[PDB]
Amino acid sequence: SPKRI
Amino acid sequence: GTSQVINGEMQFYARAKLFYQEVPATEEGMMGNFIELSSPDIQASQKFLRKFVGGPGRAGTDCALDCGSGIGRVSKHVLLPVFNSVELVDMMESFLLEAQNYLQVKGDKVESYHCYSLQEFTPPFRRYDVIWIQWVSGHLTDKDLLAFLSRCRDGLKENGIIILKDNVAREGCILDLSDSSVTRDMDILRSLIRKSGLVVLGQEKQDGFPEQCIPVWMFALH
Ligand SMILES: Nc1ncnc2c1ncn2[C@@H]1O[C@H](CSCC[C@H](N)C(=O)O)[C@@H](O)[C@H]1O
Repeated sequence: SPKRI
Repeated sequence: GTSQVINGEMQFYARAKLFYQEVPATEEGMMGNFIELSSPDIQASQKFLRKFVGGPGRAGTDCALDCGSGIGRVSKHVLLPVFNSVELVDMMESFLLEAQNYLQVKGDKVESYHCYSLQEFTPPFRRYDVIWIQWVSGHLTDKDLLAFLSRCRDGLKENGIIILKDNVAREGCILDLSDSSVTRDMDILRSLIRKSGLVVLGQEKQDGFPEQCIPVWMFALH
């Protein structure tokens, strides 16, 4: 998934 | 005693399985904390894919492989509208079972559901026009990613390509203990691609994502 950072 | 828990590789893979055992088999589950980014992700993938398929010297459109598919979000939204058939590979039987429901509208165009960890998977020889690898490369160790990319090259039909899409760190390689994944920097990722024997045909940074997110990149490889 996307991540922050 | 501690001989298994201190095997970092073994724990890296084991902890990732334990994470996905508790992820719902839904688009939100696939997207983690970022379901609102599925739409810009898809649009960017559509725009990138179309530059490398169709017509002279460019990849065909008969068959694609969706690696680390989960329930098949990329297959539904990106691949199936372009390819005559697709196959999925994922380590989670749970997700591949749900994929049969999620992809039902085109269920007859999903030729196989391959339940394997990628580090144990050999893409069928010269079967695919495109092999799509999204948000799973960070779940392989460097040695396993290198070897998997090399095997993927042998999964390609003439003029076929691999499309890799993932998070790319500013510097280093950064472990996320929560889902047991790493984020690689550009230099490290490009080095692994090179060492696998692949060459970069094109690349593009994902637009429309929050400034706080790790950058996301697409690469077309062969
Ligand atoms: N070592 C491994 N081998 C195969 N699949 C793996 C894996 N590690 C993680 N996965 C799978 O990688 C997926 C990450 S979630 C992203 C799913 C999909 N690529 C999408 O873009 O929507 C999950 O389905 C998970 O089960």
